[PDB]
Amino acid sequence: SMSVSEIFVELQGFLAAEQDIREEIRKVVQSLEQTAREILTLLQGVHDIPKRCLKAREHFGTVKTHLTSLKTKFPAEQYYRFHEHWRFVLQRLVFLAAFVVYLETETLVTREAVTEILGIEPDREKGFHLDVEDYLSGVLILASELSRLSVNSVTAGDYSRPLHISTFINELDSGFRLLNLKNDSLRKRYDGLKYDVKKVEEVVYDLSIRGF
Amino acid sequence: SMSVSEIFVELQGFLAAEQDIREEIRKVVQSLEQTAREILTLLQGVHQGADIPKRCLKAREHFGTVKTHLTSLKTKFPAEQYYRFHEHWRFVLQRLVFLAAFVVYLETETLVTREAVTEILGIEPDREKGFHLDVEDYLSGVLILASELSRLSVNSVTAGDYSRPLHISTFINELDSGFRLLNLKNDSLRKRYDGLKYDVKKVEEVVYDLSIRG
Amino acid sequence: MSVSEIFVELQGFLAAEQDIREEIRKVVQSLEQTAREILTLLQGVHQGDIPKRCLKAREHFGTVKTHLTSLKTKFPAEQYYRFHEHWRFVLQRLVFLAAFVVYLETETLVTREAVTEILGIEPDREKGFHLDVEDYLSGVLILASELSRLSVNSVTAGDYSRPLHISTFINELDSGFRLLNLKNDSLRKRYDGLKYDVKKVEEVVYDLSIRGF
Amino acid sequence: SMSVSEIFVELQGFLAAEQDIREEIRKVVQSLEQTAREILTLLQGVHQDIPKRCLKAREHFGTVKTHLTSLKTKFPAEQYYRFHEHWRFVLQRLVFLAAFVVYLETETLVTREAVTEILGIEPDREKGFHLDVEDYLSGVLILASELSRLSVNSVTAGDYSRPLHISTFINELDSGFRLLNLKNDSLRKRYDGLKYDVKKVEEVVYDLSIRGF
Amino acid sequence: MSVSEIFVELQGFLAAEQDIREEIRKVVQSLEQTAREILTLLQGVHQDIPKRCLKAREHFGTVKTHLTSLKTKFPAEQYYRFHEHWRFVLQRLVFLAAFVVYLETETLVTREAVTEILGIEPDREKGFHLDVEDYLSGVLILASELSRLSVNSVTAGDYSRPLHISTFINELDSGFRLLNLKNDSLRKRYDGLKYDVKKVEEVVYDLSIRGF
Amino acid sequence: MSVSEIFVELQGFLAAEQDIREEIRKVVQSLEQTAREILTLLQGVHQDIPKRCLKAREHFGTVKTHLTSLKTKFPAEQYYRFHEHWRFVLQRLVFLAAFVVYLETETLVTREAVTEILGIEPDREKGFHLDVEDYLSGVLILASELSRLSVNSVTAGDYSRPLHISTFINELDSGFRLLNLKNDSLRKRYDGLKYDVKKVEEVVYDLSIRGF
Amino acid sequence: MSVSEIFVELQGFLAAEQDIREEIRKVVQSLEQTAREILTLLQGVHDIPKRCLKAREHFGTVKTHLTSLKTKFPAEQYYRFHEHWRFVLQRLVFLAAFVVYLETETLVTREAVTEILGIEPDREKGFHLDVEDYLSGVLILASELSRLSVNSVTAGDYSRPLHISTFINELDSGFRLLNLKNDSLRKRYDGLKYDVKKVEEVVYDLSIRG
Amino acid sequence: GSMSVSEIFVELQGFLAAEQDIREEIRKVVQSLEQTAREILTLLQGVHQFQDIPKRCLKAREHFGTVKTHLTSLKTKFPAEQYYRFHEHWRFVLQRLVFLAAFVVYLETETLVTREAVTEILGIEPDREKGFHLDVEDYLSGVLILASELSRLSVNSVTAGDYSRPLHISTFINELDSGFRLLNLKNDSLRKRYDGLKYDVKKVEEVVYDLSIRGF
Repeated sequence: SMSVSEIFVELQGFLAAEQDIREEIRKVVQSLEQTAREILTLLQGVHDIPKRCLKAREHFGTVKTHLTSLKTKFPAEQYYRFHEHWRFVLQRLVFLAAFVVYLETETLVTREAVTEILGIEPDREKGFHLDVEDYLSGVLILASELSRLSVNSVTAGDYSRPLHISTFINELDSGFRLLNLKNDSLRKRYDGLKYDVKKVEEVVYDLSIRGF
Repeated sequence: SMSVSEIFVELQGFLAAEQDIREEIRKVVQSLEQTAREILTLLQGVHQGADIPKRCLKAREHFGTVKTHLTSLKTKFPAEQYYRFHEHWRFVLQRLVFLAAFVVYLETETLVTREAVTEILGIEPDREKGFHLDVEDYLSGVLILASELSRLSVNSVTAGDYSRPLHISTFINELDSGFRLLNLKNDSLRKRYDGLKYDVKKVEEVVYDLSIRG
Repeated sequence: MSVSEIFVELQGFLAAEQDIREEIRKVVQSLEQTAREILTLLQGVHQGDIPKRCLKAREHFGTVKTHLTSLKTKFPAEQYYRFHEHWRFVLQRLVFLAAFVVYLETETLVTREAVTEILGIEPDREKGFHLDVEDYLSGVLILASELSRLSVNSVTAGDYSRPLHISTFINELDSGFRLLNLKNDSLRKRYDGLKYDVKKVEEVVYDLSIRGF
Repeated sequence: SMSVSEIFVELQGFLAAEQDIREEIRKVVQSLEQTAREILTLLQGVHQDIPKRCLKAREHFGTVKTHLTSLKTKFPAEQYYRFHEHWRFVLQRLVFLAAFVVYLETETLVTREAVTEILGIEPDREKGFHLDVEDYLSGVLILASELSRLSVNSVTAGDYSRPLHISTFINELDSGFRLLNLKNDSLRKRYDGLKYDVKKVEEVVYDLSIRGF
Repeated sequence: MSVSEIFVELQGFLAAEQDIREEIRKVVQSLEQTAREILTLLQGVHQDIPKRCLKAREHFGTVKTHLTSLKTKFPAEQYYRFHEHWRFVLQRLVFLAAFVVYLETETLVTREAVTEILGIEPDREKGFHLDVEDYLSGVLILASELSRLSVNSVTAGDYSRPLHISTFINELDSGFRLLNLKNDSLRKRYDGLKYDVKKVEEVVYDLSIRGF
Repeated sequence: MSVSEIFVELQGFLAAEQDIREEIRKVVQSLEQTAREILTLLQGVHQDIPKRCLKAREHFGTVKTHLTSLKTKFPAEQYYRFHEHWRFVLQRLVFLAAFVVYLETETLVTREAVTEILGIEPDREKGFHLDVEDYLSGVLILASELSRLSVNSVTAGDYSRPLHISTFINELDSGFRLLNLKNDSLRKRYDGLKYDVKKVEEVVYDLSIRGF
Repeated sequence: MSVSEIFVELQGFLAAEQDIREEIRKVVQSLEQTAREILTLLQGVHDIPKRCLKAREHFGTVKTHLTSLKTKFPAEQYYRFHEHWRFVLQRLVFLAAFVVYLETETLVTREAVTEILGIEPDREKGFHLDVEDYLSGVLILASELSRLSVNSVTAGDYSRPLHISTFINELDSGFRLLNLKNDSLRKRYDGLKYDVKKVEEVVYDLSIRG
Repeated sequence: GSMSVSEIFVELQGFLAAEQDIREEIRKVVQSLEQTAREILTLLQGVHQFQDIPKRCLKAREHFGTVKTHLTSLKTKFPAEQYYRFHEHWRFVLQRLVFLAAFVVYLETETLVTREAVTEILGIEPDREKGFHLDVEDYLSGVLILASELSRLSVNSVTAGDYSRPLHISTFINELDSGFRLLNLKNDSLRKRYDGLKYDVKKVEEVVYDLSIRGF
């Protein structure tokens, strides 16, 4: 036997506590997004590479700290309750992590490797996980970056990179065809990959026909 | 060092598994939504020449069928991942809070407490883990109640009951004061709270029409 | 076969199909006209002799029967669903109008099969031109909106009893729709409209009861 | 009269029945779309042995035949056009992929009927699962865009002869469509895309000629 | 002719056409001002009407003037070449003409009567016509004004006018149903009429259930 | 007259007009087909030219018949009320005629010469005219066709034609510069001409740098 | 001059210009804040002479800020940097007009608005109040008054709406005189008819009650 | 005194009509300008077909005589202090003129006309003078238009057999690109148009490349 007023003062209790957790998260995500912009401007200078990748990995130190700081703000089991607060930045980081590995190794960073770069735990560890959907978004962002690098690369006199970028992006595309995407955001962004494919293939054509 | 091909075949396995989980969820949500429609049609007979305690007993028997579906639903996804698949049952869970609050109102002229809703549904309270009742989902159901009550207030007078509207008016005015205390943030919830003022207005106006008559 | 030859063949097939559609359009124009006439006729009820109008109405449905048997001659009966979209709008109007006449006469919901009979169509067990479930339901929702209007207009004209019957009727339709688990989007959209018709009609009755009638 | 309640209870049975039909179709279409995705990755490897890809490809068309026979069981044959939209997309991809194999084999445009045989479907004069003309032409339009892309990649791989064949073939396709008097909007839309494919392949050819090939 | 000579010629024709259009514009500004004046004057009824209708009919003297002036600006047989310049104001004037007639007579001005008020010719006479489509638009705009008037009428204590307006508007609605509109703008504007019909019948309802 | 009566009259006028429109469609259908055929015929040149040019001109016999036929379908003085029904096909026909004339004589068909080939009248004879905006539209279409031809010409090994097409197109560009364009569809299409100019200029560059 | 010299000079000027713009924004932030404060406290009407007084005290803060704003850029270049303060200046016109309406049930004249804001008339040079900015303020006013009309009712004041009706119908009659040409302004003018309709309908509701 | 709504609005109508008249007067002047501008353009663009340039450069400077008269004419139409209120009316043509001025100077001296020199060619005043100024944003727009015209020229120059011009145009455009790199552009029209420069840089360097691989 609780009156409606008692019921609502109780609820106000819970809501204020939940609201506080969300505010605490927002602040850390501010810091995360700034470090993330910093990592981006840095890597987008490639448009001395090993130097940028070294500088960028120093910056993932700062990400590791923020991420451990983030886990402190909310209860581990409620990851998906507050997920949308950091969905954007976390996808950028996957992007930037993959981008670094691509510039170092011409290879696609494995999902587990991305967790390790960021701090963060794999699926079989509980506590802050990396979503399959967030990883794939980061990879599609990568592809758009790479198609852009391909054109700037011919600009700067590098005529070998675009051919590697071409084969790589065609790999990603075959990759996605294996998936039967259902998420709308994700099928949307996948639709953009076909334009990146087209652009990069056309860059290599331009190079093959030249000199002749 | 996995090739990109190898990476993707792996993800496909994961994605396929999750998608089957979501398809299994949907089918139980169909069933839940049906039972809920059936509990609605049943209680909404109160809007005609209104036997109420009869309606309230047949309704509570159907909550048996709800308890059963919810037990079945828990079967379809891992308990800890409630918030991953929550959106699939957000709608019907809210309807079920509404329906439960509606039954409790008709019996007792009172607002069912959150915990009592969980009991009616065969769901757990917060300190028990496994399938929870969100605060936001509880509140949404209450707002849908308000709208159903304002309608009832009108149909009440038509059916010759001129006392009920008075009761519904103070009830609604208490819920309004209730939300006042809350400093709402969720956008879907603040949107729907904006609707409660119209219900408040409609009910007060019913009461005015009554006081003016004679 | 060369590509050229393949395409001269196709042009043959599309030309034929385009002729069927054009033949369909013309008859649907006549149908739509007849439907508009039945509508202006019935809609007189909004000023306050109704059976007069249902009677004039029914005659026009003689014209409807003609146009429909003429429609059946324009396309092969088994391809009903390939050309359905041409008459979707007018068939839904006609269901509305038919239901509207029956309501005015008997205060009841015309059965799907009685609509078929009134329009000179065949039921489901008879093959050749059928009345979709989805088209029937659309016409019923159109009726609900027309009746909520009438309920208002009825009070203006001094009839204080009709609105009470319209309220129970519409509340019955609402309870009917609840049973269905709608999937078609157009139809779910339209169903969302019904709750406003319900509200309007319930409020008319309130206005009457609170002033004693 | 049948009361509104009774009418609606009846309808609910019909709607549930139709909804099961559609859900049975969706499942088949998933498998179908998968098989088609596999066929596609398989043939898209040419963008970097051809007869080998064409053999493995037609083995998968086995899987396709079994899925479409499986599909005809899910709905009543005479109702093709009512549930057509469920498989529109994948049927068009299948035309494309069929056509694509035939091009790689014989440098020619698969006939519509040939596409029928390959899929284990019936031609127009047999009753049951048909291949629309409109879906056929969509598949061929899809083919043209694949070929224009192939023409480009063909050059980078060092094949300077294939682009010239693709050029005349695409020009034949463009000639063909000009014969048709297209009326369907989706189709007219996709036809507008062909002129870009034509332009691209004629420009590949130009790039090769001024460099003497 | 070389292409040069061809083009200098065409520039001549275009400049000519350009000037005809500009002359049309200046008159149409005058027309639109006179129309605005007639509107403010008539729109006083929302707060003596045989006075308003008089001062209004004097102004249609100024309208006749501008229209005869409009005839001199272009070749009469090319009406539809430059019709779009005055389409707006011609429909306003139809509306204003119909509005005056309604406040005097409670009736719908015929199209031939509107032509007379404006100093325009009827279809059987050649030179400046009044389109069927333009007439119907004016009538649609009239319906909206009358639905507003119905509401203000109640506020000012006149409980009879709304009854007449409701009958009128229902007659117009009956009228349009007979038409098989094809023009998009016109079908579009016809869709508006159902809201006016609704509003007006509801005003009357409000009156009936309170007894008037 | 009652409103009822008024509208029953207007439906009559609307019906007669809709009918005129329907009759125009049907002949425009035929016209559009004949126009497609002349095109398929002429576009063979992208792989015996005076053969095609002749075969074309006999097809303009069948357009002459379709245009005299169209003049049957509406009252001559109302040309601009029904203009939008043949705007497309009229412009294609301008194009096709100019195209023919260009292949014969490497020159721009004068506007009056286009009127003659179509069996229509000049501006000084009344009855079915050729709009200046329609002719310019045809000419701009021609320019696009010619830039394509310039490319295909090289492919078929003709290394003189592009130089002719290049000065031709440059003359057209100098001509539109004289006009002060106002209609938007035409100024829109004029913006396309710069690309054709660029295309053909670069074809010639290609040729010059490899010596022809 | 070589091209690099020319461009290093241009850099000079753009930087200077960019500093002027940045100095402006910081003043406009302050301005927009004090404006929100004048609004939140006036919309409290949803005791009036007290509110109108506290409101006029806050315009003190506005005068100082606009004086401060004039120091950030050369006066003759008013229209170069006008778009930075277009929004807030129109809000202030609205708020000024709103105050004057609550006080006097009348339409603040343009020159009275300059006086309230500590701005100069057209015939003085240095910081002016645009005719289009004034008209936008007045259109904002009409929308606020239509909301006020509805809330006035819920608070039991059944005479105010009738005043608001007459007022807004006056405005409408005024705009009808204007031959607007600016698109933004014509766009907002189209909004006025809805406010007119709303207010006339509130009065309707009152006359038929009950 | 104190005014009714009606009185307020009648006054405002006076001001609006007056401003609209100012705008209408500006347009008529701008038409003239735009025509003179087209003529200057058709005259210079003759270079795309070369041996005769200093003649074109003179006739062109003759026409700038007509431009100066129109602009002195334009300044009468509106109050000098209100430049930015009516600026958008002549933005387009003023940028054209910047281009056409910069173009003649390039053909004469192979140099980038200084901003003040263009003001002198148009009969306008420099920044320290008050009355009709040349915006820095408009100047740069004209320079960008120049770049695209020079890239076009580069290509046609090769066709006409002049293989030394393209190498001059190359270093020039590359100097332009280096210039903009120094500016921190903020205006969106300008940053959009800058984005086009990279295409003219690309095309002119490609021309240079084609030349070198054939020994020139």
